Amino acid sequence: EVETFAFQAEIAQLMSLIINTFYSNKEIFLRELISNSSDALDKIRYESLTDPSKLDSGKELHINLIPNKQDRTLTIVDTGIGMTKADLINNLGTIAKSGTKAFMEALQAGADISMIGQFGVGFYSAYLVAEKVTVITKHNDDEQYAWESSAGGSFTVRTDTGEPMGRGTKVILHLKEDQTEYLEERRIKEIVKKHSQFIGYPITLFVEK
Ligand SMILES: Cc1noc(-c2ccccc2)c1CO
Repeated sequence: EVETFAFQAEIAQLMSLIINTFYSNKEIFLRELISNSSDALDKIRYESLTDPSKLDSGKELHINLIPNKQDRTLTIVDTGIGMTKADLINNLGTIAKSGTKAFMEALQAGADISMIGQFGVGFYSAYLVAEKVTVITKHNDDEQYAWESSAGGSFTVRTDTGEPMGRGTKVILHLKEDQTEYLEERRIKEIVKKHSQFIGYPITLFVEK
């Protein structure tokens, strides 16, 4: 059973701007998602300092980068706090609405897309390189859910029946046909070494066989 929701008008405009604006420095998407993963690991680690049982779903705190040339997907996995159903449908957008509005005003005030993280909506930079994004997420207080959007103004949410994650978030980028350089090992290493050198968790790049 799948539920289809419309994006809030502000987020829907930001997504259509990110897809249709010809911006060359597309590599910043990886920094934004790695930074989001780092935040999510901070929250579960902090919660566990007063409640060690919060880690029963998984003690490891890491970020995995998994390119797949055959599927043309780049997957960013983290074992962070994860996201609830309410997060995917309401709470993340409600927190963002002000940053999304402010980000559009800044884009006319001399700012470029690369400052998207300063407004808390960096996740949507995924659509610089991806035609479709799938998010698998698992929060200690909720079930495993699958979020998906190809932009176009709507997204879907469903209960995920696949491989249980335990805890964390998996972002699956279905890359555009002209953005396959981000499936290359030496390219990913360059972006990590240039944009995410100071992340307080291990970032493991999975090499394809
Ligand atoms: C802000 C914001 N608004 O929505 C999200 C989000 C992230 C993952 C899946 C679905 C929505 C964010 C995170 O930056």
